[PDB]
Amino acid sequence: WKGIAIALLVILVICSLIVTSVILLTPAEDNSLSQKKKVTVEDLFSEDFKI
Amino acid sequence: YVTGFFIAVSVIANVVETVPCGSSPGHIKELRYAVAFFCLDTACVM
Repeated sequence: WKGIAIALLVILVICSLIVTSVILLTPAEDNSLSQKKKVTVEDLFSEDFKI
Repeated sequence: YVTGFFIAVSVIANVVETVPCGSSPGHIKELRYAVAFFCLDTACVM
């Protein structure tokens, strides 16, 4: 009565691996912070922007 | 027994989806709030 439980364990772990795969697959997130300071008032008169 | 385990994991997801470490912000500025529970939820619901 234990081997049937082993088959149940293997089918449930197959299902769980499917769940983990879809968890890593469907939400293909990407933050891409690109944290650079916004242009301030003095920037137009900063020497860097002095064309 | 397998549908019992599915019910159990569904209920565990239901209870854990509110703790401020897996489905609520425990980090105000860091990067988790995975909506994967939804997927898991769907994985159960179907």
